Amino acid sequence: TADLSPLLEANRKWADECAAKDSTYFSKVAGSQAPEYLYIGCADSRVSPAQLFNMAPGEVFVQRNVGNLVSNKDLNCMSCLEYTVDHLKIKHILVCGHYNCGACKAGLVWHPKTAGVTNLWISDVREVRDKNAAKLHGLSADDAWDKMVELNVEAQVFNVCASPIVQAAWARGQPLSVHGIVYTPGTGLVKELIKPITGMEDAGALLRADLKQHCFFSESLA
Amino acid sequence: TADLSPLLEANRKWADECAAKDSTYFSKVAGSQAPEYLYIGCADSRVSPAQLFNMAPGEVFVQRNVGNLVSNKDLNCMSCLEYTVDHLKIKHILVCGHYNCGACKAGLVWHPKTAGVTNLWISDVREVRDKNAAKLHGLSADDAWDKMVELNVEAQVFNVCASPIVQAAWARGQPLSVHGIVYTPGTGLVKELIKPITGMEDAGALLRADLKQHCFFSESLA
Amino acid sequence: TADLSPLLEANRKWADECAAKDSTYFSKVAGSQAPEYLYIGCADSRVSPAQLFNMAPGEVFVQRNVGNLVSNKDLNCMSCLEYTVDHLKIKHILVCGHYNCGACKAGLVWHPKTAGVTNLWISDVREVRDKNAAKLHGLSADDAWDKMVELNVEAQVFNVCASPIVQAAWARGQPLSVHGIVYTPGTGLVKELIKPITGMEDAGALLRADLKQHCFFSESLA
Amino acid sequence: TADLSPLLEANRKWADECAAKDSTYFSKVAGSQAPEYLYIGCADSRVSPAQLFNMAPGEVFVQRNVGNLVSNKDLNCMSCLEYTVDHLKIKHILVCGHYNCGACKAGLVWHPKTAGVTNLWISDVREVRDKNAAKLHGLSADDAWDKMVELNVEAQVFNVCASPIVQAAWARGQPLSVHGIVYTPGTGLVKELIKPITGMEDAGALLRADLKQHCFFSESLA
Ligand SMILES: [Zn+2]
Ligand SMILES: [Zn+2]
Ligand SMILES: [Zn+2]
Ligand SMILES: [Zn+2]
Repeated sequence: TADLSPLLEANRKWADECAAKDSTYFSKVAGSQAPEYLYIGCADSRVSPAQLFNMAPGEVFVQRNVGNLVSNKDLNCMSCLEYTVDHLKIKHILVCGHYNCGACKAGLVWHPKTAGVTNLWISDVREVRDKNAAKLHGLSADDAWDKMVELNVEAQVFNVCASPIVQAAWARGQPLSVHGIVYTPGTGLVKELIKPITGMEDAGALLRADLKQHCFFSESLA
Repeated sequence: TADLSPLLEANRKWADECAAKDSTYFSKVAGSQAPEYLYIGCADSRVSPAQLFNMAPGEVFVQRNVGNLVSNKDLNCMSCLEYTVDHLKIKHILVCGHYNCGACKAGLVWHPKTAGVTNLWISDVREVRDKNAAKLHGLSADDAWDKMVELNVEAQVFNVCASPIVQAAWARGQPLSVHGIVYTPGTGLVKELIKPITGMEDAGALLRADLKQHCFFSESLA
Repeated sequence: TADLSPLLEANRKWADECAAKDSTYFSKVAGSQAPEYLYIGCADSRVSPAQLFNMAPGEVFVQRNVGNLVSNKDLNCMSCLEYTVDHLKIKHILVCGHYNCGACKAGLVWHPKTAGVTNLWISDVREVRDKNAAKLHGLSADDAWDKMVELNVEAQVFNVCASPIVQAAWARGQPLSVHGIVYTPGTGLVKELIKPITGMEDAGALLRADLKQHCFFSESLA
Repeated sequence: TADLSPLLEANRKWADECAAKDSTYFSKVAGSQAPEYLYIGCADSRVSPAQLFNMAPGEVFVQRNVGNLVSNKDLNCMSCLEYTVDHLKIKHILVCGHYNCGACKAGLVWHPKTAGVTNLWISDVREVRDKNAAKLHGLSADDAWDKMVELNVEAQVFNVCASPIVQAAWARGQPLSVHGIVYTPGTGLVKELIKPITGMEDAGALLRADLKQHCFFSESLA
């Protein structure tokens, strides 16, 4: 009843088909990786980056968590960021939200009293919600959900950009761009939400919060 | 400069092909998910559970982090576990490690003084390594790398079974199986390193460390 | 070289004096505790709640961290909160900040690129600062340092009231008050910066940010 | 009923008494701190470092948490460590456990299934327990409790020593010692458990786990 056979057989079939189509498909990545992309996205079973962009092994390094959240104080996510930017030298960071995201719904409707770890974890979503409350007032449930997904994509794009890892990379002239994308599970389609950010100049143009003010706040003091 | 167009063309072409084959491929998961697997594996760019098991949207809920580590005190991993076991009622947890894993190499060689967050992050791999000194000392750096991989997988499976989430699911008679599997980037195949675990008895048989003593420790006192 | 003898002499001399004064000073708390206060304040070496409130062993349960920060996703602070509210049934939570706090200075001036863990840790202070730009921009670096302190205290009080722990205690009618106080290392005095908060109504009156909307956000939708 | 008056009045009385005894007691630390000690200890209301060593403001920088736990992946504790060692340049680190510690009891007797954050948090204690299970088998409840306190003091002393912050400090010849102490709440007395550790040489002599093996594991590979 709890038996892995269908899955190993499926992996078997999959590996032959790929090895037939091309002889070096697997062996060329046997002993290193040089991906050009880090993807950060939701753990949601409908959203598989390698599958949805049709990539081959070695192309995209992946963080997936509930809500596609990025925070300087989550060492799980930050270590995906530091290792890829500093050691593997990836060139592009994809931050991907999706519609129908359960975390973003929970972020709207759950009472903070709710027990367990998921409720602790989605605190970041409540913080995006509260900052943008005027954009969400008097929308319909389904409408506010959709807006919450998009607002969350933008906040997280901001946190990637404001992260020590990225700020440092840019400061030593390493090329690195950050992309805000969103996925529709019901159609299989990706849409670009935020045009490429390649440094501070771009972020000043594309982000609604002010990255420059965030990085250089003390210049405003007398 | 850093345009996403080729990724977007590839996604559109992919989404098209899939829906032409099966017209409800996407639409049937437009408004919910009911995966049966939670998968915990490595952020590594050569290891996509969706594509190596050939699964479709809505089948596997995925956590990916550096070194496929499971810890009670990582809210990021733990909320994936809580949400999939308590809300989505998944049935199987695949804990997957892989040969040539950079995190298991670093855990063998880096000096704890090393700066940055990946070094903090991989302390769990040092702890598994230290407990297992006698199985690793004196192997070639290469044989020990492969041994570290396997030991880590086994340690993480124990962490899954010992977690508050899996423990509470079991105690209330919710069916839930845990699996240790390892993947070879050079061949695209998955071996089952540890046979299915469905509760406390299976665990006594299948794991080197003692889960019953861990959970009911006060019984070995007086 | 680095002998502890003078600390040990001082401890023995102290313990002696106290028990000579009151012979059950220690022995009455030998086997349990029943403090009425949880105190959350700064790791700073000039701020000891026990001695500035002149309290004896068994009266105040203490969390101290860099910048007196309270977050749902810090298991270290949260377990102090959970254990004291749910197991010891404390009655009052003192959230205490202090002038000349290094963490609130760093949060004003450091560039997010700065290396190391204190910089990650103090992201919460940047977030309070960014929300409050209009109260800080253009003050002298010194007036703004003092303003940051107060704003942080107020933010942390809100975090305490908004936490799952305090929310659940309140909803089950457990009496629990939250207090904002700030301390002046130069004078040894404590001012009460925010008046007692004992539940949702007091909070509506006493805090700038909106706790009711935060907790019952889905009501402002349709 | 929820009223801070007794406490402010008490702080008032305390501040005058100290200002009378010495005119510069407070004012000498108004605008900086130069403590020689970081103390890491339990949040338990019976254990107040400034009070128990009879210290004046500015003498001891303090982390307090449930169980006096030190972990590379807790940024609360690590940021107390990094800021004090790197910025303030403290000379001595005190790691203090105490008997009758509730965390260490919970670490022995709780089942992992237990809900809430404290149970997540004390996972470190279960990990010390399991590693030392042979030392705890067939002792009486009260006996195993006492032993668990002492074992935990030694593990945490080890984690301070093995931490990136300390390893790095020692590696650039910064003087820094680490001390394992324990406190008896029922007597007010401290006892030195582990003699001063000032570098690797000392740790090889005083610690039961092998710090050198932990730091230089790869030297053992062929
Ligand atoms: Zn989602
Ligand atoms: Zn890996
Ligand atoms: Zn401070
Ligand atoms: Zn304790």
